[PDB]
Amino acid sequence: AWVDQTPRTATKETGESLTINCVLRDASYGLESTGWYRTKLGSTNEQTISIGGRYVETVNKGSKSFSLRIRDLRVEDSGTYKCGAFRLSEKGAGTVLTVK
Repeated sequence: AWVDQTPRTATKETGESLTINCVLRDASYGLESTGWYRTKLGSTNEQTISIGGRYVETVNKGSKSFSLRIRDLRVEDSGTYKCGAFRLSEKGAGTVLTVK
């Protein structure tokens, strides 16, 4: 299978928002758990994102689509975002977000 993450690059600016879009492709099973991971520009440590507030996730299992809008972008938010589809992860290749 694979996850189809989009866009592969977003240089947004501060105050703006970002919607990353994932879809579970060519997979015989449906969509179950989902998950997002920042890698803060600075470190190699990939860290789970905890959905709430500025980050708002929308899941359409059925179309195997899921999505994260990050509202009110800060400079602190620049980094590489990956989504995860679980039933074994399988992960999109990420969005290199660059802010301000």
